[PDB]
Amino acid sequence: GFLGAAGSTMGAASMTLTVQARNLLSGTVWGIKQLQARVLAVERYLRDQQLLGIWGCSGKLICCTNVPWNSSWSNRNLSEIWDNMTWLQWDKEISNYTQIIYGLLEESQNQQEKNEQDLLALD
Amino acid sequence: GFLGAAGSTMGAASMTLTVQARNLLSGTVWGIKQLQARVLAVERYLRDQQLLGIWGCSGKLICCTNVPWNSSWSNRNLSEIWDNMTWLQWDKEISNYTQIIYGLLEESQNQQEKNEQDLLALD
Amino acid sequence: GFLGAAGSTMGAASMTLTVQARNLLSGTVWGIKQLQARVLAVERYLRDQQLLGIWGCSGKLICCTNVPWNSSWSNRNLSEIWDNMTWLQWDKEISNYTQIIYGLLEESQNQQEKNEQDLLALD
Amino acid sequence: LWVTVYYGVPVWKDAETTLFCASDAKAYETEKHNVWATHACVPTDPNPQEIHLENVTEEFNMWKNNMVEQMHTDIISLWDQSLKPCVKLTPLCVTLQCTNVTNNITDDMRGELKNCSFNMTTELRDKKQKVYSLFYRLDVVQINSNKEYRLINCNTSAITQACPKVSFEPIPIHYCAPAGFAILKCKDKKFNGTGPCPSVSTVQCTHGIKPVVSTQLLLNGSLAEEEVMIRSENITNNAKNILVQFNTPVQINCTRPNNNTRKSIRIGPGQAFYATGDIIGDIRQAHCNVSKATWNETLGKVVKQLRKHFGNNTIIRFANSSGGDLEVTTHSFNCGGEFFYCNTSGLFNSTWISNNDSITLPCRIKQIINMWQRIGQAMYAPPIQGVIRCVSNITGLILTRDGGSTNSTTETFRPGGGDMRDNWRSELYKYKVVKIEPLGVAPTRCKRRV
Amino acid sequence: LWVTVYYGVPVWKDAETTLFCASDAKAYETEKHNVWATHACVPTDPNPQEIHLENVTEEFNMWKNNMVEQMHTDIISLWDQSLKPCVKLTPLCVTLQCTNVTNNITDDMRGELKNCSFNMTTELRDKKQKVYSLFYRLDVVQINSNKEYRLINCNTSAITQACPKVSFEPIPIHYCAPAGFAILKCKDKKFNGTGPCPSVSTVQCTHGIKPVVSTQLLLNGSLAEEEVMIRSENITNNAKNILVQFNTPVQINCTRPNNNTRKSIRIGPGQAFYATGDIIGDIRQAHCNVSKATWNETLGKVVKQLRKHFGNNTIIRFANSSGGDLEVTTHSFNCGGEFFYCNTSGLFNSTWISNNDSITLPCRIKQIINMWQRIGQAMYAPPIQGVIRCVSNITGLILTRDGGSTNSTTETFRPGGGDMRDNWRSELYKYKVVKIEPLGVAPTRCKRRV
Amino acid sequence: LWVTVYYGVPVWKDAETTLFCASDAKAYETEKHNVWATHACVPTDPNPQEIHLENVTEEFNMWKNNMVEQMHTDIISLWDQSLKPCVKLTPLCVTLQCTNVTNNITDDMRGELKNCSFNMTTELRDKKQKVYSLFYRLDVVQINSNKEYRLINCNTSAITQACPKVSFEPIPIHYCAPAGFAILKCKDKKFNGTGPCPSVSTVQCTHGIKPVVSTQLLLNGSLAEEEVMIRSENITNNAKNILVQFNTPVQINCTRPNNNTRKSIRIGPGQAFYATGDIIGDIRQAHCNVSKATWNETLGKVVKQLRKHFGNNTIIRFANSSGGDLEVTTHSFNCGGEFFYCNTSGLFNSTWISNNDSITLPCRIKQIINMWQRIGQAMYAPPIQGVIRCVSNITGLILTRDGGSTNSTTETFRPGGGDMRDNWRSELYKYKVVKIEPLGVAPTRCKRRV
Ligand SMILES: *[C@@H]1O[C@H](CO)[C@@H](O[C@@H]2O[C@H](CO)[C@@H](O[C@@H]3O[C@H](CO[C@H]4O[C@H](CO)[C@@H](O)[C@H](O)[C@@H]4O)[C@@H](O)[C@H](O[C@H]4O[C@H](CO)[C@@H](O)[C@H](O)[C@@H]4O[C@H]4O[C@H](CO)[C@@H](O)[C@H](O)[C@@H]4O)[C@@H]3O)[C@H](O)[C@H]2NC(C)=O)[C@H](O)[C@H]1NC(C)=O
Ligand SMILES: *[C@@H]1O[C@H](CO)[C@@H](O[C@@H]2O[C@H](CO)[C@@H](O[C@@H]3O[C@H](CO[C@H]4O[C@H](CO)[C@@H](O)[C@H](O)[C@@H]4O)[C@@H](O)[C@H](O[C@H]4O[C@H](CO)[C@@H](O)[C@H](O)[C@@H]4O[C@H]4O[C@H](CO)[C@@H](O)[C@H](O)[C@@H]4O)[C@@H]3O)[C@H](O)[C@H]2NC(C)=O)[C@H](O)[C@H]1NC(C)=O
Ligand SMILES: *[C@@H]1O[C@H](CO)[C@@H](O[C@@H]2O[C@H](CO)[C@@H](O[C@@H]3O[C@H](CO[C@H]4O[C@H](CO)[C@@H](O)[C@H](O)[C@@H]4O)[C@@H](O)[C@H](O[C@H]4O[C@H](CO)[C@@H](O)[C@H](O)[C@@H]4O[C@H]4O[C@H](CO)[C@@H](O)[C@H](O)[C@@H]4O)[C@@H]3O)[C@H](O)[C@H]2NC(C)=O)[C@H](O)[C@H]1NC(C)=O
Ligand SMILES: *[C@@H]1O[C@H](CO)[C@@H](O[C@@H]2O[C@H](CO)[C@@H](O)[C@H](O)[C@H]2NC(C)=O)[C@H](O)[C@H]1NC(C)=O
Ligand SMILES: *[C@@H]1O[C@H](CO)[C@@H](O[C@@H]2O[C@H](CO)[C@@H](O)[C@H](O)[C@H]2NC(C)=O)[C@H](O)[C@H]1NC(C)=O
Ligand SMILES: *[C@@H]1O[C@H](CO)[C@@H](O[C@@H]2O[C@H](CO)[C@@H](O)[C@H](O)[C@H]2NC(C)=O)[C@H](O)[C@H]1NC(C)=O
Ligand SMILES: *[C@@H]1O[C@H](CO)[C@@H](O)[C@H](O)[C@H]1NC(C)=O
Ligand SMILES: *[C@@H]1O[C@H](CO)[C@@H](O)[C@H](O)[C@H]1NC(C)=O
Repeated sequence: GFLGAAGSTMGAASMTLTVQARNLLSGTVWGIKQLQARVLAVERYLRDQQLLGIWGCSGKLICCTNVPWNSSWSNRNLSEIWDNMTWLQWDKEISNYTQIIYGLLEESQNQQEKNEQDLLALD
Repeated sequence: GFLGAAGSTMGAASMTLTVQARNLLSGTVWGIKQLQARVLAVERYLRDQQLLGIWGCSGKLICCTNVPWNSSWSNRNLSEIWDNMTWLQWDKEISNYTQIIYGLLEESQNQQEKNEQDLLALD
Repeated sequence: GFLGAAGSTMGAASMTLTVQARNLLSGTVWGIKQLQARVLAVERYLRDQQLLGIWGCSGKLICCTNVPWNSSWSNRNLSEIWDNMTWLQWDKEISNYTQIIYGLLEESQNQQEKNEQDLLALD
Repeated sequence: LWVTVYYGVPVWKDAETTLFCASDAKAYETEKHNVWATHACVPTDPNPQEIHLENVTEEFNMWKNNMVEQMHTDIISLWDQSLKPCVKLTPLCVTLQCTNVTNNITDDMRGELKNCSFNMTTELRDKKQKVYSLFYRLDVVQINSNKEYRLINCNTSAITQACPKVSFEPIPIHYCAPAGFAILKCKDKKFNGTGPCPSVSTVQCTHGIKPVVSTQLLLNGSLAEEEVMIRSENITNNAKNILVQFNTPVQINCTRPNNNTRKSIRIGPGQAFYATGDIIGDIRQAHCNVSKATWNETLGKVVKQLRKHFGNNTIIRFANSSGGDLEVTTHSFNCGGEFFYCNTSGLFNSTWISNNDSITLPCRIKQIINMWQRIGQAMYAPPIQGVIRCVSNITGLILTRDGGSTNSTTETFRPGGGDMRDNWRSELYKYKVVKIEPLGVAPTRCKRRV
Repeated sequence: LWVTVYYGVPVWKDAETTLFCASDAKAYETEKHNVWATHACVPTDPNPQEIHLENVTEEFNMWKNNMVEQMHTDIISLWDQSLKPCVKLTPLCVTLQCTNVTNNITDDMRGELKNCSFNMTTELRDKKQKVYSLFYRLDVVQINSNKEYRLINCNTSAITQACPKVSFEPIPIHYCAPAGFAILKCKDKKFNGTGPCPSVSTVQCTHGIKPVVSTQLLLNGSLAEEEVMIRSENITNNAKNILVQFNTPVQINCTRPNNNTRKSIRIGPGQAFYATGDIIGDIRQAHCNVSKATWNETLGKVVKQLRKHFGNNTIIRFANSSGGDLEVTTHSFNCGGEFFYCNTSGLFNSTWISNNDSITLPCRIKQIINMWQRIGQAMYAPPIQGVIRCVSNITGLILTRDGGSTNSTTETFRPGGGDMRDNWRSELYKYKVVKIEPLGVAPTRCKRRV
Repeated sequence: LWVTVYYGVPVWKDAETTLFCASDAKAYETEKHNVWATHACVPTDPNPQEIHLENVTEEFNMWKNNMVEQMHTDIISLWDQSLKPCVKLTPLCVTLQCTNVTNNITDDMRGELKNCSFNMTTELRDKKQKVYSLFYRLDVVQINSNKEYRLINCNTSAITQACPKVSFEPIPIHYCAPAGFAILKCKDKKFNGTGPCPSVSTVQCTHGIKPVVSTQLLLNGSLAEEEVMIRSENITNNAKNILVQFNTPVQINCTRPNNNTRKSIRIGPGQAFYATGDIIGDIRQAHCNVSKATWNETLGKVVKQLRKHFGNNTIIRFANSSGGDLEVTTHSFNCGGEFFYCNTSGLFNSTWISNNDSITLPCRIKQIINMWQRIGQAMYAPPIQGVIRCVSNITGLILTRDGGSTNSTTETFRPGGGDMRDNWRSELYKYKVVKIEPLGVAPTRCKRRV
């Protein structure tokens, strides 16, 4: 269900990716209460949708990138993350590099990628 | 024009796909009247955009899927649908399976698909 | 920065494509002042996002098309545009054909394209 | 076969939603400090699109059309919100020292006015103001030395004056659907307002509808094409209203044949009450004229149509109102900002089996009114000096039918109304709101890749 | 390894946001012209989802939960916006010619009412109205020939009457998070409201919470599971309130044993003041009953729990209020639209070392109140004729502890409260709002193409 | 070549839109129950970004800049919405029994105050209150036994008092564009406000602008860089205002050399009128000081600049106001919550061909004002006891030019103003709003696939 795998491992929590993006939308004062909330609800959806878009993905759920993992980012092995760890605990670590990693995606990639495609599309 | 082929056949109504998605956006009380309406107008756009996204399409207009057609879904032949029928009359039939078919798209496909791509992308 | 290359050449201004789409979102009366503004802010984002979508792109930044350039559109050579000109000065020219060119993208292409793909996907 | 999703498919279904309004570019230019409501609305489309939906049949129900209800609630709110920053007359409830019109020679309509002198507040909380005004009988009621009087609302509600800046003058209003929604418009000539339409269109906005508030007679509305048309919720239910739409308009000429005086009485600070000064002219009861021959041509055409519902050769009777509140026993409407109440006995008094000057209605003017059966906001309309004349098109009727049947033998019809929702229906009958759902999923021989 | 973005990951963190309300389908059907607020809210979910978050532990803090604050501000606004279109009693500040109850035989509660005759405005600004009403001592204050009196708010604020249409009757209200946000719900049986929860769930809406306004005793709330539970912000801080939640409910039976009269006094135009007519019955002080044995079972269970915090074998003392505003020195609540103020000395007067009829509280009724420490909107509740009785469940307490320690020797407890925020906390303790951020980025052996 | 769409291209064009405000973090901490408006605004950006637009030239027009209009309408609304929950003084229109200042020795400014005794309402609708206050001549007007007086607004509008909680004290306000829009900022040192800017920037917010309301002299504004700068809509149109911006600020020292008394008069229930008690001090006309030498240095620099527009060697004359409403014939402003009206004859009285103590302005204080040419909301500012002193920077002027030419011979200048829109322009001159359109389509040798 909603936040079903929230406590499961990150590799297991990859199954509930469909549930989180699904319920992320849901379709005289005291009526404006819900208005201003559901306005922000849209804005929160589009923030991530734009980030997802301006990066190497723009398709939802999963995408890969050409950014190499900086191993000072608190490195653990592939079995020490997906099958040893939960996403919330994971967000409790890379929180510092979150703003840092995001930048490498939008500029260092898609601006590089789609311009790399410009000079190779001319023929 | 707007709802031009609404009365034509489903195969013919596939031509007016461009007109429907186009005009689907259009760009002190009594001003909030239009506000709350045009807020919902956005929300209605994003509901379908998200469904379209979380399914095997995310590109607009047309997409295919790997879900086989359950022939108890009120089966008719390909000439008995596209060239014999109108979309409204068609929506007057599968209305029951609408909520049912939609589910097979988001979970049984993209969660299956993009995870099927995960283990084949590692090499 | 924001509108950094706004004065540079169109070929140079292609580098700041990432900055413009980024800051295009940013995340009792006198509170509704910001509300109605940020509502329209969403609507302005989705207008272009839909146009971008219904055309041959739907991925952001750059896309190409199968529409041939009508040379009465105020033709200049490829060195007389990208490396000789600024985008604002460029928008000061094709402003007439803007509404005209946009139409060839949504209908004459994607409605043609994705239907051309329909009859070739059946096998 | 495989499921295939299609975006932007022509799918819709009946729905109710919140609409928006349009009112030209011309209705804003009128200004005069926001006449009616048009201050926040957006412009009407110069080139409104009406698109015929080829080979489309759709069911409509004019009696269960939420557009009607939305308009009703809007105009209520509009009235409510336009009278609030205006002058508030609550101190105007004061013992009224009042006599009959002094008259002269001789007697025709006697007590239509009073001379009412009252102690009133000035700008200041100290010294009173002993001054007077003119008032109609419908405005003022006696309660028991000369006779003693008070305002007719004083035991009912709260009075506050229409601001002289704004103006009650219908303008055309279009109602429009937001994105994702559409208005369907039935174009068949003969249509009773309920059932399947063969020529259906979609529009962004309705036609321009003047929110004309009136009873018994529908004024300045749309006429039915080629033939007078009858619309009713249940023809055998004597409790249900019957709406009539004409083919040919009937001119109606009304006048207030009294030049008047605007006497500004200062009940400050800042609040200015406009009193009725005197009468410049002979003392004349207003009246409305209809062409007898024209009215008779209309009645001939209306009766024949009614027999198709009530059966082939029956007696059709027209009679006056059965009783009830003043709002429903007269033809009420407004002219030059003034409220007319007209006796329609001369209009509804005829018997038609299957096989020429002026009709004058003895109208009466009331100044204090509270429509829409609201109790607790009273409104006062200040006198508009000068000769008041207006000319309108009678374009429809609101009628009722007697219940004592006579069920296959004869039918009797009387003017009726009172529920203003019926007025809106007569214009909105051809419209309904639907929501769009651009998704649809369909089988075909296409499948996606691995 | 390469960075990989994942959309819709179960990530959240504490956040404060604007919530929305739900109130069944049944709470709208009640109608009576919008009882409480439910006019704009959306419906409660028929099948609310509560999802256990497997293997999830989350920290909660009931004392720093913005849901509590939002509810508080909402009900303030609600009260504020529901009394504005209603009758405004500002002219009711008038010299009150007032005597004691005439009484008869003999003396029990004497001055609980007055007979107050006052000059008052009619519909009109001319002739006065010399008429009277009944008023409680808590309503009216003397200021210095018979004694002279005035309303107790007249030097404080502005009076305006509760509209007889609406009704102060708590209904269950659910609070819900918008999209992108979620409510987490702690399900551990023994939970003090602050710390890590082992059984956490997520819900769209809270349970239905009746916004019962009361002091000293919590009524009709949720009870703690298996055992009486104690919640306090700082047990060693004598300035901090202590919230108690019971396991077993205690029935409380209250009555206003006086049939009354609704005497409608017209202070127009349109404004109708409902006066208190007379007493039909014997003149009886209201009262609330609790079962002595039941109350005693409760006190036995409450004391034992307190010793776990204050240590093993110490004396626990219950005593009455220390003083302060009337709102905090009595148990205040409402019944049948009427405001009760009850002496709780009989409830809080016992000493418990470590090892049967009715309790009657001498309540008093006030009609003029201004809660939430607001100064400048006064409210008047009109009399509700008839026998007024109510039965509630005492489900919790708001207590304070003396500061003169006696720190390891004995403890003394007194009823307290006054900050209504503490009432909301007792139901919302198990909820907190968090925001969702469906992005997350992770290393793996996948890289994209050229 | 083939069409290629590019998203996020640096395209913009002039547009008008709805802006939002920012006001630091410090302007909220001020509190005092929401001083000015800052209660709903968002915080200013700590690190505002101003980005130079390299090699960009843009046309600006400070006279047709909708930012100015939006600010104007906002501050109007602000004033309107901040005086509504406050005390309403409508009963204060009462016959005023009023004498001159008794004076003593001898005569300097005589009738600047009155002693006004009036019958007033208490908390109650019965017994009056015979009490008094002090009032300025500008506040009160006579109408024809000692002389009889009334408030100057009583025939104009409705009075209601500024709530003593809030405070009219400009704070810096930034104006900001929402997403999809941007503010362009011209940075050229010499710029008249209309034409092409060579150093253009984009910002999220304007600089912090104090909404200082004043006439004739601009106070605490921005100064022009290196040189005094002149800005006018049409230099040859004698009907157009001329805005002057200084390079060097001029200190202005004002004082109300009277200790005062706040006498709280209760006009209840709940409404408390603050009367003016008495004078503690000698009876002294307020005054504003400017340094003669400093003022003279300024005038020297201002005149030379004017000759570049009016031609090389002409006579420049400064003279006092030509007449008109009090708002434009004095330098008006506020200090310590009090409204000063200052005679500027001593400031504008000089003749400058091409080749030291204090200036004292005989100010007058009015308490009742209604700015923005609004008729129907009056406002009363209560006395602020104590010595009132303030010091401001004169940073600009609003001037007019005589039409009787003398067209190439000489020019005469007088202080002017009255349209407060001109005040906002002097700060906003370097800003304009534009909308962004991230689409653009361009030819290249790239085409897509089949
Ligand atoms: C069904 O439809 C018909 C026609 O569509 C409609 O008839 C109209 O009646 C209204 C009155 O109810 C008329 O409106 C008034 O007309 C007079 C006369 O207008 C003449 O001049 C204009 C040129 O301006 C000509 O085009 C026209 O043909 C006439 O020769 C005007 O004087 C009235 O103006 C006043 O009212 C306005 C709106 O209320 C105000 O904005 C305006 O300021 C005026 O108010 C003030 O005027 C004075 C200041 O000078 C002041 O002293 C007064 O005290 C007052 O406060 C008004 O426009 C309208 O013209 C008629 N239509 C036509 C085509 O002539 C029926 O009424 C309608 N049926 C129903 C039931 O409504
Ligand atoms: C803790 O929780 C308990 C129970 O959950 C609660 O007890 C409830 O007390 C309230 C009073 O405060 C009761 O509400 C009133 O009940 C009487 C009697 O109801 C009988 O009839 C119904 C059938 O309709 C039976 O189901 C029921 O069991 C009883 O036998 C009603 O007469 C009252 O109606 C009036 O108030 C309504 C709301 O305020 C109005 O909508 C309604 O129109 C009535 O108002 C008017 O009525 C007359 C018109 O006929 C008019 O003349 C009057 O002047 C008046 O203006 C009201 O519903 C409620 O029933 C009790 N609960 C139960 C289960 O019986 C405790 O109060 C609560 N604790 C606290 C502190 O609140
Ligand atoms: C152009 O710009 C200049 C400077 O930028 C500006 O000068 C300022 O004038 C205003 C008055 O209009 C001054 O504001 C008042 O200042 C006094 C004195 O402040 C002293 O103390 C502070 C420490 O707190 C020192 O930092 C400062 O330097 C002074 O030594 C204050 O006493 C005033 O407080 C009252 O007003 C506040 C806002 O209105 C209220 O929030 C506050 O509660 C006070 O109100 C009440 O106070 C009493 C309660 O104790 C009560 O009894 C009173 O009746 C009253 O109701 C106020 O802050 C400001 O300080 C000056 N600026 C500087 C730097 O000193 C010019 O005015 C400006 N030009 C124009 C035209 O505006
Ligand atoms: C409405 O009809 C009445 C009656 O037909 C008209 O009254 C006439 O008025 C004129 C002059 O005012 C008199 O000379 C006639 O004697 C009246 N009666 C008749 C029968 O003509 C009235 O003028 C008409 N009003 C309008 C506006 O046409
Ligand atoms: C609450 O308790 C009091 C006291 O126990 C009850 O008062 C009794 O009332 C009856 C009839 O009204 C009398 O006959 C008794 O003498 C009273 N006292 C006792 C001790 O019974 C009162 O009735 C109770 N109220 C309710 C609603 O139960
Ligand atoms: C503003 O200027 C006037 C006049 O220059 C000053 O008035 C002086 O006040 C002092 C004491 O108040 C007297 O001793 C002087 O005789 C006055 N006149 C002169 C010429 O000095 C006034 O003090 C100044 N105000 C401020 C705040 O500086
Ligand atoms: C609780 O109160 C005590 C003193 O009563 C104080 O020392 C302590 O810091 C407070 N907070 C705690 C214990 O978290
Ligand atoms: C300025 O005013 C002059 C006359 O004073 C007029 O001729 C001219 O058109 C106006 N506008 C300009 C110069 O732009």
